[PDB]
Amino acid sequence: MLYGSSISAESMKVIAESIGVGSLSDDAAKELAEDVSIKLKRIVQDAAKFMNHAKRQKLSVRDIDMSLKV
Amino acid sequence: MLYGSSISAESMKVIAESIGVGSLSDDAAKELAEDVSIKLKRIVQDAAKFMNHAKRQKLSVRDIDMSLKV
Amino acid sequence: PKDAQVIMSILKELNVQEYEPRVVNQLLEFTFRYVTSILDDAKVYANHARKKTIDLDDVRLATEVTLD
Amino acid sequence: PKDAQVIMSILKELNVQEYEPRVVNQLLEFTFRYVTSILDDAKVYANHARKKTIDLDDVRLATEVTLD
Ligand SMILES: [Zn+2]
Ligand SMILES: [Zn+2]
Ligand SMILES: [Zn+2]
Ligand SMILES: [Zn+2]
Ligand SMILES: [Zn+2]
Ligand SMILES: [Zn+2]
Ligand SMILES: [Zn+2]
Ligand SMILES: [Zn+2]
Ligand SMILES: [Zn+2]
Ligand SMILES: [Zn+2]
Ligand SMILES: [Zn+2]
Ligand SMILES: [Zn+2]
Repeated sequence: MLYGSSISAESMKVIAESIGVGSLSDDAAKELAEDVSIKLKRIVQDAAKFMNHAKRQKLSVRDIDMSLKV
Repeated sequence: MLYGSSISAESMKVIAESIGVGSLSDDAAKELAEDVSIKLKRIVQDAAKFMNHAKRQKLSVRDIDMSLKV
Repeated sequence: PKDAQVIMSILKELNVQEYEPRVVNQLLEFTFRYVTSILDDAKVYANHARKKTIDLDDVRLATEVTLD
Repeated sequence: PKDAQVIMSILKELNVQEYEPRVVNQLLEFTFRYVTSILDDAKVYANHARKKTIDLDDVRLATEVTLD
């Protein structure tokens, strides 16, 4: 499915407990871990586009905020 | 249920057709008409509170925008 | 026109004796936006239930999930 | 720590060689926000289905209704 790195399905379980929604089925946690990883790559990619559009080479929190808006 | 005026269940049907979601059951349209009417009264009430807080007596589109934000 | 009248009646009932005319327009737009938003989600629920007509339960869930 | 590493690896894999340290923090916060948002809705679906455990279908619907 996904190339590169991705958040573990185990991390989804920890988050679920921290908010009190109970247990997650393994397929549900895997789907979410995959989905959030896809979202993370999109956010970083768009942020890097903003950074470059501004002729910078170091990603800033401002680039991430702009990306989260889009 | 509601005192005062309220949007008709019939109006919900027209809106449904305009967006292509198909037909609504009568109970679904009635619920929505009631719910939106409750929302309208809340928006107007908060807007009038903003208006008064500003010592004005005529409700403005600006008061409505502020209310929609809350 | 029918809905505009309801909105004008709500304004009067809530003791808003004077208002800019466009407030009614704004409120009609809100009405449309709110109803379409709820119906748009309700349609998905109806779809997943394999139904052709949106029902009360669909509207209730859409409303509940998009706050309350 | 485990998740921070994944985020650092994603940054490198997408050719972001340099970044302010807090970007990782921001991304961990986003991760939490996104997952909690989807799970919060999925829980309602699980509830209405009279289930104790959130399943794939619940996550899929939550994701679909909160855009895609
Ligand atoms: Zn998914
Ligand atoms: Zn790139
Ligand atoms: Zn900075
Ligand atoms: Zn309702
Ligand atoms: Zn009042
Ligand atoms: Zn004005
Ligand atoms: Zn679907
Ligand atoms: Zn019904
Ligand atoms: Zn149903
Ligand atoms: Zn419920
Ligand atoms: Zn499953
Ligand atoms: Zn299920």
